[PDB]
Order: sequence, then structure tokens, then C-alpha cells
Amino acid sequence: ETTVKIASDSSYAPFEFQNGQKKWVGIDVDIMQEVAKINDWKLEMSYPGFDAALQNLKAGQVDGIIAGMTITDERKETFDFSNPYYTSALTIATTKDSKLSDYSDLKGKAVGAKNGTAAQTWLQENQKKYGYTIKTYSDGVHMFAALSSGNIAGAMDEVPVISYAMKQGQDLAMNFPSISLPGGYGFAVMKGKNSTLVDGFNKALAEMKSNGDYDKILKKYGITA
Amino acid sequence: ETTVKIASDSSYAPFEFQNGQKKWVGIDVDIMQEVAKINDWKLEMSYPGFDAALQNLKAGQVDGIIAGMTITDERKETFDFSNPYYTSALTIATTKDSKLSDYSDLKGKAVGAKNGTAAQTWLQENQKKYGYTIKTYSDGVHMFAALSSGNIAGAMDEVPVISYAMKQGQDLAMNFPSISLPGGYGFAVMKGKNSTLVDGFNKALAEMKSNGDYDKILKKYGITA
Ligand SMILES: NC(=[NH2+])NCCC[C@H](N)C(=O)O
Ligand SMILES: NC(=[NH2+])NCCC[C@H](N)C(=O)O
Ligand code: NA
Repeated sequence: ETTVKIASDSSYAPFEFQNGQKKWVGIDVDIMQEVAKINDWKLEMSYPGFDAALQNLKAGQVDGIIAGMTITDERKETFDFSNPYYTSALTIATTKDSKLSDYSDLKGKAVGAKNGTAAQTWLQENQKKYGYTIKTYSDGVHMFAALSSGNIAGAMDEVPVISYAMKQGQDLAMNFPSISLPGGYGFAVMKGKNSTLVDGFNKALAEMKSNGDYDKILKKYGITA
Repeated sequence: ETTVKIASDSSYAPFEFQNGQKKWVGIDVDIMQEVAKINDWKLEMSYPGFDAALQNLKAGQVDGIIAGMTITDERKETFDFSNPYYTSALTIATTKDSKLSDYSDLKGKAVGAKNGTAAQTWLQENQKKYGYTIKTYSDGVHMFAALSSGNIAGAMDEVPVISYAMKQGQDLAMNFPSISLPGGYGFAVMKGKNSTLVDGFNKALAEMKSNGDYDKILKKYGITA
């Protein structure tokens, strides 16, 4: 009944990614599809990439974005957000048999993050305090390979990313604290616009938490912390 | 197996509280029981109240504390902590049919909080910014009854506490932004003592986060990790 165009990232597991059949799957895909059905929306998903999705949203070529997008006060100056649909935390992953548990245990060790991330910033801000060296990576495939090889002692990323990788059978544990960003992940529209879409998102999310569909989706993608 | 004596609060749902059959339950209870099992400890829980628990810990009558205890610099002068096992936050609960969605909407409205809480402090610190009046309550039963009756327009409390109240079927919604409580909640021992207990807690938490048991426990009380 109402056509709703949503843009998303092209590859950001477990939020949105293609499986082996090239079907779009992930937490964001499954949530958005169920929200649309609850609200009687005809959903038209596109996957141009995070940056392109933002460009398209601002130009009015799409109506909203869901793309592992952390809610921040700066972003709220441009966008209106839903209630968060998942908590947004960071953590340092280790290999499965690692006994590292505390930040002081990284002294003298190398710790990875992806270039241009909150994780990179945290590591930079805490390097002198705990005495590790930092290694920067292009993507998760390279960072986690380095962790499994022992070339780094830890890899800092978003908790859902590490959880998914773990569920897939990667050699990983979550031995360190979760560092919370308060915003959570949100559905976004342009500021002042499409408040009915945000409200339908909010109402559907509440129903899904209530009826257990929300928890089914998280467990499908191995999201446990 | 060695006996481990742990003290907690007497009523802090959903962390520790007595249910309808008068059984001690909650996130802290379930986590501590699973940590003990993982570590082959015989756990002896007591529930004298937070302040009594600190007294008992300082006197050597118990070995540790779990009681939604914020990790703070002040506290770290007396106590050693585990990695935080949960990071709480503050937000405004409204009735389910309330249309309020942001702090600016509270101008000219009465907003409640419990006496002697972070929520109260936050409200007092932000009153001039948003322009509400503050009403103080002894406990949750009283604050939430005032909200349901329309005598207050919102109630400031912790996300986990509101989440559980909603699970129990109270007429509540969480449509406002959250305010992070720096530190997270940790397991505590006397400074320099009982390193075995802190290490056992850290390693067991990592296993429970890694194997899904941590998530299952939160979900039982309506909380998303
Ligand atoms: N699909 C994505 N890469 N989304 C952005 C992920 C990084 C971070 N959560 C952010 O909001 O900036
Ligand atoms: N009944 C309660 N709400 N107890 C709260 C006391 C613990 C509080 N989070 C603190 O760290 O000081
Ligand atoms: Na906290």
C-alpha cells in the first residue's frame, strides 16, 4: 500500500550481506522486511553502500536508511532516528584459547582495528596508558586473519561483527569488556521528514520484541552480547 | 570445592529481587550462579542490602559483592573489580500512549525520579536546560503509579529497570534517548585480595558471552544486551 524505498550498505555482516545464493540477508534486512509487513508497506531495498545511501537519502531518492548506523548527537542534526534496534558496543576480540582479559594484559602486544573507526580512536586514545602497539586494517577479513595467525593479540571491532564471526566458526572469544556507545543502531530519515515511517518502525520493533520475532532475528545471526 | 560467600542488595530488580514464590532471582543472581558452576565454586549468596554488603565485604564476612555496582575511580581506591558485565544507562519512561519523544518535550511538565539515584542527579543537573519540574519518590512502585495516573509526564530511571517493568506488563514505553552511566557494573572484592575470584569472574563471563548463556539470562528479564 505505501511504497517505501530504503537504502543500505553493500556488505556489512551481520547487518546486511549477500549469502551464497546472493540473497540479501542480515539483522537490518530481516528487521526492515518485518517492519514493512507489519505496517503494510511495499518495501524497495537498495544496497549501494553506506556513503551512497546517505547521499541518496539527502537527495530524496530514498526515504530512509538502515545500515548498521550508530545514532549520535551530531547525526541527529541532519537525520531523525528511530528508537535504537540494537545496542552499539565495541570490544577487543582474542583467539578462542587466549587468557588475555584486562587492558593491562596488552602491554607489549599488537592490537588491531579497522582504519577510520571508533575502535581505531579508542585504541589511539588508550595506547600510552596500556603499552600496546596498534595495527590498522582495511577490512575485517584482513584484521581477523592477523588475529588468528597470532600477529596481533587482539582486534577491536563492533560487538555484533565479532559475535557473527564467532557464530560462523571463526577462532574467536570475547574476553574483554564491552564499551558502550549510548545511541544504539537506528533507522534514519531526513530531519523533520517522514515521521510516520519512524513511528511505524518504532511500533513494529516494540511488537517484535514482545512477540519474540526480534530475539529470533538476533539469534539467526549469532548476536549474543 | 571451596565455599564462596557473595553479598548483594535486597531489592534491585532486575539485578536481584524476590519473585512471587519468594525465590531470589535476577541477572546478578543468575550470572553469579553460572560463574560459580563454571569455576567449581560452592556459592553462598546473601542479600543484606548494598550498604550492608559493603560493610560485610570490608570486614571479611563475605568474599565479594554483585549488586549492580558501578565501577568508579573512588570505589577503585577500596575495591578491585571484574570487567564490567553490564553497562546501564538512564532514560525517561512514559506511558505507552504518550507522544513525548525527547527531553525538550518535558518543558512545563513534572518528571519523577527515585531519591538518592543517578537519575535524580541527572534530572537536577538538566532542569534548567529543559524546563520541567521534578517530583521525588521513595521507590519504583510509587514513581510508576504516579506516571500511570498522569501526575507525572515521565519517570527517569535505568534502562534495565524500565525494560523489566515493561516485561512485567507495566504501561510503559522507552521513546527517549539514553544517557550512558560511565563505568559499567562489576563484581567487587577488597583491593589487593581475592584475585582468584575476579579472574574466575572475568573468564566465566567471557565463556558465557561467547556461548550464548549471558544473552539468555538478560532476555529472561526483557533486556537486550
Ligand atoms: N554499513 C556500514 N558500514 N555502516 C556504518 C558502520 C560504522 C558505524 N556503526 C557508523 O555508524 O558509522
Ligand atoms: N535498589 C537499587 N536501585 N540499588 C542501586 C544501588 C547501586 C547503584 N547502581 C550504584 O552503583 O551505586
Ligand atoms: Na553502568
